[PDB]
Amino acid sequence: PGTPEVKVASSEDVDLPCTAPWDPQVPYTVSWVKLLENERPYSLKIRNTTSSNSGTYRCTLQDPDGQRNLSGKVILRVTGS
Repeated sequence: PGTPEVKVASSEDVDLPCTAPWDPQVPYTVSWVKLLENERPYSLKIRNTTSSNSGTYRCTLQDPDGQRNLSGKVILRVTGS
């Protein structure tokens, strides 16, 4: 709900986008998780996608000052065969 979706054919690579609303000119570090229960900054590369890669992912951008972070979610649906 309100979460964007990426569809990719199986065995293709995908660069999953970081949907955190980040600040320009801040040198973030990025950390990605899968929630179980390319010129775009901070994307997650997933090579040779398979059906099991489908799911909801969360990016978290950490401010270098260590006092702030920002997170956004994206859904991946793998649909080739």
